[PDB]
Amino acid sequence: TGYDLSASTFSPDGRVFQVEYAMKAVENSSTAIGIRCKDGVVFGVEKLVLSKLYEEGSNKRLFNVDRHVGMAVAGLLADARSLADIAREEASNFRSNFGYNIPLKHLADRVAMYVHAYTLYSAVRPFGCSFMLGSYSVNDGAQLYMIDPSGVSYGYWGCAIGKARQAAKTEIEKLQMKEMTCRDIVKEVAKIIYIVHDEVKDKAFELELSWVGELTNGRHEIVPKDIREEAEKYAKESLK
Amino acid sequence: LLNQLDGFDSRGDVKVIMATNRIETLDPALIRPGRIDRKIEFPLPDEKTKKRIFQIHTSRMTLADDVTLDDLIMAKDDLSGADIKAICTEAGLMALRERRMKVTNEDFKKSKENVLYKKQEGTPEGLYL
Amino acid sequence: SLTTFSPSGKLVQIEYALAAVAGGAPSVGIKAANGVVLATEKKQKSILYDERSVHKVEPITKHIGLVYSGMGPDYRVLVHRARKLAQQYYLVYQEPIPTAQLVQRVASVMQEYTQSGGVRPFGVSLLICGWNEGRPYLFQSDPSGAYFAWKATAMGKNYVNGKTFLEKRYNEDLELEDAIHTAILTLKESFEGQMTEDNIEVGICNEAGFRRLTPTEVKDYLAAIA
Amino acid sequence: NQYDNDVTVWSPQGRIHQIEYAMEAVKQGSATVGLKSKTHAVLVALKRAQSELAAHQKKILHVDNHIGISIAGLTADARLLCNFMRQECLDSRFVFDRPLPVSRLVSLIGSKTQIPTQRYGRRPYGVGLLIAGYDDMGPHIFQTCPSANYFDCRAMSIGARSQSARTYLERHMSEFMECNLNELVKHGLRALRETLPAEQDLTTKNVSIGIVGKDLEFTIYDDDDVSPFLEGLEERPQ
Amino acid sequence: SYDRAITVFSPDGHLFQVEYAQEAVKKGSTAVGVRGRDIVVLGVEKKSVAKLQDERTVRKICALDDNVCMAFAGLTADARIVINRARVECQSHRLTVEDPVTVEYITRYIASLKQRYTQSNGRRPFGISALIVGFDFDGTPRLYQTDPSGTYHAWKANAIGRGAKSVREFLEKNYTDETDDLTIKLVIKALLEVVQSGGKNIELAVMRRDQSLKILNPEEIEKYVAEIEKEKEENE
Amino acid sequence: RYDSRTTIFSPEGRLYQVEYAMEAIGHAGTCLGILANDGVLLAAERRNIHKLLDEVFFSEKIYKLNEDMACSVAGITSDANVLTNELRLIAQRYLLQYQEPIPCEQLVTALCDIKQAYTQFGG
Amino acid sequence: SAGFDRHITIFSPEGRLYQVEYAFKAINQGGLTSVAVRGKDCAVIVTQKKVPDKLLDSSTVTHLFKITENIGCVMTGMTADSRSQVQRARYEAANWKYKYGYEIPVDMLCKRIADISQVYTQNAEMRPLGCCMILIGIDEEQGPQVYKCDPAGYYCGFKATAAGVKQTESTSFLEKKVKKKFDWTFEQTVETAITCLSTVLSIDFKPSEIEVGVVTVENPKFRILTEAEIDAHLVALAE
Amino acid sequence: DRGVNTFSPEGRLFQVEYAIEAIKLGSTAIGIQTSEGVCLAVEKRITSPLMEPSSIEKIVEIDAHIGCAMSGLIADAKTLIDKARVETQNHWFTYNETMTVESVTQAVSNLALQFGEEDSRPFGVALLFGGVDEKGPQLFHMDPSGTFVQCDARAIGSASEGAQSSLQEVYHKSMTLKEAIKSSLIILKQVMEEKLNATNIELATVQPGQNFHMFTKEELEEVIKDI
Amino acid sequence: GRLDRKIEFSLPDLEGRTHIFKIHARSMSVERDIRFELLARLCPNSTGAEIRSVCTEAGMFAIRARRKIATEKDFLEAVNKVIKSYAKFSATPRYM
Ligand SMILES: Nc1ncnc2c1ncn2[C@@H]1O[C@H](COP(=O)(O)OP(=O)(O)OP(O)(O)=S)[C@@H](O)[C@H]1O
Repeated sequence: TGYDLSASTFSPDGRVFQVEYAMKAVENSSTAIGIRCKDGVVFGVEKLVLSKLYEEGSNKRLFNVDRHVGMAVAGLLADARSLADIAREEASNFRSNFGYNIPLKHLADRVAMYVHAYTLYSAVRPFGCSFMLGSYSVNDGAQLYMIDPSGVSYGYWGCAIGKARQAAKTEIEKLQMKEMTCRDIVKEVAKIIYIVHDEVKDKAFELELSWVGELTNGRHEIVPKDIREEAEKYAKESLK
Repeated sequence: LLNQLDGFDSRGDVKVIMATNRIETLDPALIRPGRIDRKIEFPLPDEKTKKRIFQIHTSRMTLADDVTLDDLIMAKDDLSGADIKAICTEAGLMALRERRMKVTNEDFKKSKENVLYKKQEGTPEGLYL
Repeated sequence: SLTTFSPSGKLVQIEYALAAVAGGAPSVGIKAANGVVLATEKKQKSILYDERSVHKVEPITKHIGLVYSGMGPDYRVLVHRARKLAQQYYLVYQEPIPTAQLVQRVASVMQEYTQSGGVRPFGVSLLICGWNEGRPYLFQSDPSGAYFAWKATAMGKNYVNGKTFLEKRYNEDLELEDAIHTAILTLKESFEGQMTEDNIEVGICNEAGFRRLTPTEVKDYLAAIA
Repeated sequence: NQYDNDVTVWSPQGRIHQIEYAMEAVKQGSATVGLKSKTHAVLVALKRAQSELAAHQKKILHVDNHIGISIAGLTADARLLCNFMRQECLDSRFVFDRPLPVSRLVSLIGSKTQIPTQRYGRRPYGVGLLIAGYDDMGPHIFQTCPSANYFDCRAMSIGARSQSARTYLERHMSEFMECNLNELVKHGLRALRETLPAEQDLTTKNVSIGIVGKDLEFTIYDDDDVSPFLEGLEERPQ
Repeated sequence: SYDRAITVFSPDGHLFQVEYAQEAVKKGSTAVGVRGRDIVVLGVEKKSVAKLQDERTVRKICALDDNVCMAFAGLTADARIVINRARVECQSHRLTVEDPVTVEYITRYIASLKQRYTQSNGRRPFGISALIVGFDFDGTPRLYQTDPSGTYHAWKANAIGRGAKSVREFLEKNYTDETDDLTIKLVIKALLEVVQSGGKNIELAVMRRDQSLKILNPEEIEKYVAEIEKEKEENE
Repeated sequence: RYDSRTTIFSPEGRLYQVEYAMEAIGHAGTCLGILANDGVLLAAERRNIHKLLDEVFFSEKIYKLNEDMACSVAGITSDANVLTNELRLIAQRYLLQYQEPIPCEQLVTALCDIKQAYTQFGG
Repeated sequence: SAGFDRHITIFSPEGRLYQVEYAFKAINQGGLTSVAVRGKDCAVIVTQKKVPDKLLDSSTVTHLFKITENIGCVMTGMTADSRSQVQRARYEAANWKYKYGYEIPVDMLCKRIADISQVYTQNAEMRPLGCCMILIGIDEEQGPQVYKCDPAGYYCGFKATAAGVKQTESTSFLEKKVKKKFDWTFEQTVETAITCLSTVLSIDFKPSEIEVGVVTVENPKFRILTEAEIDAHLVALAE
Repeated sequence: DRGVNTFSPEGRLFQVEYAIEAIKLGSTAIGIQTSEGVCLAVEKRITSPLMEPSSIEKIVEIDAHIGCAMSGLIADAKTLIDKARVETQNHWFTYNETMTVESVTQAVSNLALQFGEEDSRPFGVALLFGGVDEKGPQLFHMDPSGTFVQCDARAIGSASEGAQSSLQEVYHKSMTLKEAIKSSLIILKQVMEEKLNATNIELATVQPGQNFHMFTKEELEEVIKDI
Repeated sequence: GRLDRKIEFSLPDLEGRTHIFKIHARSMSVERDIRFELLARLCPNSTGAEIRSVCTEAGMFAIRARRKIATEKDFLEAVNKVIKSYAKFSATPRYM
């Protein structure tokens, strides 16, 4: 209301309204949470079918950036695809220049600088994405990071991105997060996603769960969720 | 007035035509036809007419024919019709202040420039050919 | 912005930069018979600041002094440019650069920044001096690219008042010490009441070379000089 | 509404309306329908003309030996992405000496159309791609959008009044998966005969069908191997 | 329905600035040109001598080759640029093709340069209109005119500048199908038909399709005006 | 109304910056030259005649440009340094190219083309 | 005033520009406090953390960024500008080490960072990196140093130094405290830093919120204190 | 809408719709495909007696069997004609054969709507293309937007509505040549304003057995006097 | 009960135009050998009264020159007037 056009200009009270408007763009996006255990990091995304036109296995927001790192994006999908390609490129340069796996702090700092560089100038807009970054290493343990649309990148035990950002972490934080291995945390994330928004505004949603840790020996892939089928036989027991 | 002229108790053959000077500030309740049909404007006269109204007005004085009407005509190329009259009358006044029969060019210059204030037609443009 | 003239007047963005110069810290500089005296007015905001870190009086070569009245952050930039340029002259000609050639090239740089249309002008007015070929000089520049030549001048707050004192006080013939005396007089006319060995900062230019005085001799001299 | 002019500007509700306007520019194309079986993928479009005497503007165009696209919207961007498509096909056909999988090609299409949707100085592409192909795992029916959010389906339909087509696809998407080519194609035109107002009927010269098969090369048909496809119908239930 | 610039169409399908850069041509000095069958002739009016300078540098008629001649209207600086580039272009045509330069080629060049100058981003259109007269192929006289749009447009006689409708109306009312004597007298009648015809502001130059440019002398033109006045008396 | 930049034309059509550069000429120092054979002269008015200058320059408006040419100046001062250096460099490049002094009219048209290059372009 | 709506970096009438003096409170949107003190042959940084979450970590909330092995810093303001400024500082210190063969003095580094911010200010079409930076380091023949770098490109450096949100009050306490001529025997420095932050913020809190970065002329390496010795200093000033 | 790089809320071309509007002011032209061959006609709209009629170009020669007609703006047509001439010669270079008319017009509409000022404006001309490929005669019509289509008998420019209507009245598929010629000039002297004579219009007919000289020169007088 | 159809109309393209042309033509002494579609193309955008004004100007010519069956040349001059000399003033020519 006065000056919020360019991404270079300041306000009479000193903040950039472009960055705020891009931050609350992801607020309308789907709910995506993440949490780590003592030997791994678990992702989970509330994903919704439009009406009946999807195929249940298209456009998966669970990407796979490096051999041990993947994203859990939410927001504008194509911008997240481009950012995932940039992250693949950065891990490519590191693997080509130093001969070992990228530490997640350095990767997150390069990605944060790339996002900040798209927030700086006036020709371009800030990104409309907010994503998660998990990892595991034998000499480092489990690491879960978090990048906002502005470019502030730091670490968590658990997080949530979407509508129910507070309404997930209200009952995320009552989890005994340290003493659990991630194979419990699979159905834990299942119940957390299943709590929020069963039928209220939309009609139907669908669950994806990504999975990295010591049990994959350092690999990162989606769970065989059909194996052990841990949502629904507990989701039907989570309504009471 | 409107109900009288071109409305009720209509024309028949009653020629009451309304000419003006502007085009803008009027109520369009009569811009629509019927009330008044045709419209005409007026530019300022051209060189062919400039020399014409010159000889019309410069005739009122024993012209010092060495003065260049065409210089006045092209310099004062936007003579609506008042400058011509006023200019020639005041040129005669300038001259006959000295009781001269002819009117040297300088008297015409003074007459016109008194008549023609605030006139700067040079660049622009002013800066061409 | 900077690409188009006014209906009748001048370059408003250069006039505003000149106003920002006139709203700056005061200074005074006097050309005498044998040397040139520069003097600034450097007040710390608090009692916390150190007086050995930032320097107003700054040499360009061993015999060329230079002060300003404006913004240090642009001052240092065009100082560094003048450094590199003077060393390029000394590369080309193997001879220390004359002050007129310095003022030409620095004025060319400032003029190039006054050209269109995305960069702002400097908010810096210089006072350049040096002792080239016996006769010393004094050259003031401005953000507009222009330059002048002074016998004694001032820039900053109350430069008009200090200049009317300079017209009355100064003359044609003095020595460097009497120049420093009248310079601290005309700077003390307009500065605050507490003037110490650190609130001022003075460099001179003898024919033997530039000399940037110390707080020892500055405190010795301005210990109630008159 | 004074923020609603360029691609760069985020809205105060976060919805960049240039993307919405490009979507609405896609909504004014011709109707077209693409749907696949387990072994054969068929996309069928609708032709139009400028006048009676002139020929019809074509929609199904060839790309590669196993790739063919439908289209809706602009035609300069259509041929631009066509040339880029053929170029990236013959690039990998040169280098790897294999046919391309479809998914990486459409990812390259999204990465191609990403740049004109984020920087300043290019417009988003008004484009209506319906892509049929063959990787090792059978037919694929993808669709694009000017927002580059490409979708995979089993049967889609884009263009003007294409929603009744979608209702038909809803009530026969279970039936689609089993059948061979002929009744599959006539399900496609039993979507196209509802993409039309009821007072006129689909003739020969205005319809186009392109089949790609697991052993069959991509081939376009026009009126003459379509006269076999147009018989085997009844009237609409008036 | 805005204002700037030369890239936007009107709401009813016009370009305002081509028509508006034609106005500077429409309000400039007059210059006419006709072709005879063997000798071509043209000339400018409004010498406009300010009593105290030289005028050999302000010449509005120049040449690019030994076969072709120039004229213009509008503003003179754009004429200076176009003539400078045109000399270069005529010489570059002489570089490859070994002919004397055809008039149609150099007019296509002028119109093409003018239009690709007008199409581009924010370049002000050349507000001139040239007359390009020459006779090369079997000594065939040609004269073409230009436009700020860039439309070369071949005529047989021409009138531009201030009040060009009246001047072209006289060539309309003269122009007979039925000899360099009638062409000289036709130039005399055209310059007598000028907007002022002061008798001393007349500047004319001719070419007899084998020669070079000939600048006349304002005593020969005085006898031309005298025989025009004699024929005007013989009309009565 | 149709102000914004040096380009494009006004609706009659005239120019904006040309007349306004002329009106930027009008408030400056006065120069002249005189009609003389076997010699020619220049006159100039001193701007800023204040008593605390130096006058050590011998020339504030005159610029002896080649050997047998000088030039006065009027207008905005610091554009003229850019112009005088470039003009000297043009004439000196001519002398380098031919080893004959510059016959002054192609010098004048060179500077006019330099100025006209900023009259046409934008912005 | 404006009027001109101060959208780009130009000069307004009488006489300032508003972009940089809007950037001077981009620090103030950080919600954070920093204090530096130089008394003697040591130098102390102190800065608190605002972590409301138990799900959030504690190691990676660190604002003390070890620039080189003898130079530390702390940041306030928004985080992205701060971290990018820190990597520019590290890159340019490494450039010094490559070009000139020895360890960079802390003065030239602040000059180079200020010049980068001025170039970001001089040319438009870039945001002027709204974060403030305080540096510390030991130099031979000069002792310890404390410097401050502005977003405008105005470096300075001085004895008792503070920037953030509430540092008019901090400099008021440091004028009311650095006026008595006692020496500063390193626990005098730690005690005055803890108590100056404890009087400005008035919290008197656990040893787990503030971060303490020190450097001393006995071990010129930059050093971040541990919870045990932070607790030791806090109860050592507890009377 | 101001600008070639902004869509509409609905479905407006703007930078192109105003070009399609700018077509309509130009002079008319009529080309008719017949299996015997393609005929073509145009109106010059001669203003002056000094306006020399053979210098106004409407029908130019691209190939030995490929003709053309232009519309509206003159110089965009000059650009496209120049490039079209250059590229057919390139085709003859690398293929020893004639670039067919569909390939010609695709080669033109590769950049007929490719207007970009950064990374210039859209063109203001409608074109009518006739030629004889291996499939016999062809008649082709493009637009500024590159939306190129085949047309059997297309009319452009001014008064094209009644031209199309009265053209669809008389035309069918099995017409002859001369019947189509006089049917065209009937439509012409119903849509022109001046008296039809030797200097107003010009024809261009191409036959497979008469590939050379796609023109009629003052036997056109004999054609007009037969009405 | 009050107003229940909500019809609307605006400028007809040429057909209602041509019809009104003929209407006002037979409404006065005109030449039958004239056409309208030609004149219709001339008519860019106008109300019937404007068109009626074209008819009036044709009458003005037929008052100047002794015309009975107002010819399409009388109407040609009338069109010159209405659509060029009355399109707004005269400001079209001098560029083809
Ligand atoms: N559609 C039409 N059919 C027949 N005559 C028409 C038509 N439109 C206009 N005219 C004639 O042109 C003249 C225009 O008059 P009106 O149409 O009443 O003016 P108007 O200003 O449109 O009236 P309003 O404001 O809609 S009540 C009439 O005298 C009609 O004879």
